[PDB]
Amino acid sequence: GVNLEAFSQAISAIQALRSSVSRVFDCLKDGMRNKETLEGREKAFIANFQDNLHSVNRDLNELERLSNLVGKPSENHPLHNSGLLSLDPYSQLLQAYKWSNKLQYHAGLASGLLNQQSLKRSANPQYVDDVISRIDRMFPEMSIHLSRPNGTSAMLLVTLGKVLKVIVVMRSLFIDRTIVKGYNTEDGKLDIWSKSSYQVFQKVTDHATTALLHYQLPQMPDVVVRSFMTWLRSYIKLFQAPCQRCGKFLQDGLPPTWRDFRTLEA
Amino acid sequence: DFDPVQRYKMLIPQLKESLQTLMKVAAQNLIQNTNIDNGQKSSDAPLQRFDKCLEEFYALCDQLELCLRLAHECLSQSCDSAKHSPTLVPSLPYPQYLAVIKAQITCAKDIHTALLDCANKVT
Amino acid sequence: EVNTATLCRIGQETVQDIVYRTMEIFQLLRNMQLPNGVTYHTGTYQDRLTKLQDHLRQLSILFRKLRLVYDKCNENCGGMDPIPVEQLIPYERREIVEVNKKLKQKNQQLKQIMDQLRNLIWDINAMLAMRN
Amino acid sequence: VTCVSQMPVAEGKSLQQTVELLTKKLEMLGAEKQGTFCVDCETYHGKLMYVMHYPLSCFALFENGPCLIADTNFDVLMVKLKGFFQSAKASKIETRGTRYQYCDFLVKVGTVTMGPSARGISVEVEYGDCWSLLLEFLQSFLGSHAPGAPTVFGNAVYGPADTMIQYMELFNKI
Amino acid sequence: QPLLDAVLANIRSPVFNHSLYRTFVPAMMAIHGPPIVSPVVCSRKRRFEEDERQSIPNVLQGEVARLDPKFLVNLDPSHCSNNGTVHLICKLDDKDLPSVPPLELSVPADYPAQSPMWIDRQWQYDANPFLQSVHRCMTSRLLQLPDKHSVTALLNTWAQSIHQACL
Repeated sequence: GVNLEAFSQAISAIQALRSSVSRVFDCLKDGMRNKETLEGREKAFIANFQDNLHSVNRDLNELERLSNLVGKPSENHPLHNSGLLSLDPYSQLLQAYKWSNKLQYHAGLASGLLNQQSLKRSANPQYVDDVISRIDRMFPEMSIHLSRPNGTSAMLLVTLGKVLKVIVVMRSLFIDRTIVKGYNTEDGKLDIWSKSSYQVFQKVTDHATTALLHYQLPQMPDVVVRSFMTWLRSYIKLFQAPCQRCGKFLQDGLPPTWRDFRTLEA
Repeated sequence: DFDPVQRYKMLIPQLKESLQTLMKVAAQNLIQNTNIDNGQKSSDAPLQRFDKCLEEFYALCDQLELCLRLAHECLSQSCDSAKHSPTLVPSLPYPQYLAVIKAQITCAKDIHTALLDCANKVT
Repeated sequence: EVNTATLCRIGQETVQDIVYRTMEIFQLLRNMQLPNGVTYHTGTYQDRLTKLQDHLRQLSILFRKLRLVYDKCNENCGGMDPIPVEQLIPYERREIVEVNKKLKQKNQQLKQIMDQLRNLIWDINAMLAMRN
Repeated sequence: VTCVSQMPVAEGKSLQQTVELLTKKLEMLGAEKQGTFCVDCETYHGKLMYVMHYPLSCFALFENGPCLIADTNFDVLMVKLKGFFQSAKASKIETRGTRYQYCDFLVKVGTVTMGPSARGISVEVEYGDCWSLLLEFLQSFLGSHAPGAPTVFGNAVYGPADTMIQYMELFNKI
Repeated sequence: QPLLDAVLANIRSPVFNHSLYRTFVPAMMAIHGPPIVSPVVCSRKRRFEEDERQSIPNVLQGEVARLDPKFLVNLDPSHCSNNGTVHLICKLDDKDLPSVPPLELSVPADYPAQSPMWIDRQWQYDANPFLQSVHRCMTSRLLQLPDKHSVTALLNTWAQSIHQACL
């Protein structure tokens, strides 16, 4: 429901229109303080009209208009007002909603800025792994599956849009030893280790290994595998290469910083 | 029964035209005042009050602001209800929903009291 | 039984743990959704409630120990109180050194033992490479 | 996978001279030697006699042609139904050329089949849409040419033989 | 759209900018009631006394404060007080071999010039053959310096030429 942001923007716009009206009528209530060469400050008056032209910005709200026109009479809210009149203590529900949203955003910002850790070091479960894999499989166009043909370690494969499927061996976490193979795969009777490529997919595997060694966290493997899955899914397009042309080399793929760009650019 | 979007759509052109009219009458009052003060009397005609113009402008502005704020509040209420409760109303048993809301309120109050005792122990 | 340098190191580790526990309590508060959301009615709810209760009790004990070690460091100012070597930073022990040498020798022996063990482990991994 | 291919019919100097100039430009681009997968273009027809080869050849009768069997099976089917088909007598031409794999991109120069023809430049994609690098290379490779636009980007999964039949359709061009 | 107020403000030529007061402020103070929008006292003297009056232009001061401590600058006979503002009498007191102090008299801080002037060089350079080679190298380097600067560029080039032309 991003229309709330649009309505807040419209409120800010109309408040700015009122403020600009007040400001221009106040400026008209004063003359040239000290010009001594030309009363060019009257041009600021015209500039004030530009702020009044910002009223047309409120007309932009007509594009954001038609945000809500439905039934759903306030979404299951009325309990005491439209219900038991004696049930007056209702608003506690809305208070709790606001409290929870505030706590959520507060803790989110706190965790986001707490990246500057201060802990030096630490000095003085296959079912869980399969469950984490299945939970990560919950994203669209990211059909993954595992079989564990050899060993107690995890053998996971991912196929997003093309025949560029990737295999990643895990040890219940921090899945290292990545191998991407475009257009064949599981030869013999299980996953293979051919690692054949077109001198570019091998580079992609190198990038994946670099990320795995880079996105390795000291604990909490959930966030680790989540960042891993997002980093891999970011390859769904492979069609744009900023900071250079589209043919800087054999192929231009390296989104390590949440944005794809031309390869060989570190 | 008018809608917030409908009232906004019918108020915006009234607001614009009232702004135009008040600015025109303000310019007329200004040129009349200057002609009577700076130069000789030429605008031998009574002007307007000029106060009702911007007064009603600000009135319609306040009306628009508060109705848009009410609409925003309604959307926020719907969003928070959908987030804190599943969409089920006559489907869900109403007394069960009331009990679930009461338990949610009690749980939030307990979390708040725990954090408050934590802060007090920090003191 | 002075253990003063170890006490200062323990205080540093304790404030580091306080910071890490602050990070942890924030990371566990951010994922505290509505009670009757889907299924976490009271089980995981009360579970994390008790978890944060233990968190705050441990943090209070840690603050107690921090106050105690700070008071101990303050009262430790006995003899050579000024000690201006802070701004003047530069620009028997035999028995302890011998015990350290013997410990390092035993550590080198155990290191060779671990080297043999990991060689055998790599060999076993090689065998498994031959597996079907 | 099935990448575009066109034939810029140049003139002025010569056909062989234009071919040599294109080959020199490709070598300057860094075209590595990758053999000569000379792809013929024979006609007997609404079937066809496509002998283009990509280590396997086939003729596309219609519906882009199944032609999923090996070349020996297709030739045996042709010799068996000698006359039982409606496609022996038309002009049997054969185009040739060399194939160079610059870097994960093979380029083939289909020369004059019967002698009157152009030198079709055929490229091969890796995975395949996917015209960003394609166009970036085509503009840096030739001038106002290489339009391509085959029966691609419609989604039946990277069909090469349909493109080959489209290229062989240039017989009536001269 | 409301260009009427614009043409009216254009009309507002006469000096009596007080009719607009009676025209606008009644309703303004009526509907808006901040008679004291800034009751904080505002009384500060703009210019009482602010001047260095005791040194050269501090621009060269802030420049020379950055240079390496191996450069020791002193004060020559008083002929570069304010306008010239610079008598770069420097010694390269460091682990490298010493030499003759440079002159390097730059110009007012506008910098339509540089420092090197080399007055006392005539006898300081031609006497010693090695120092003559040093001077040749320093001149060749300065000529290749596009628009050298007051202290940093000149002294840096001089030091690098002195410790490169050793051979």
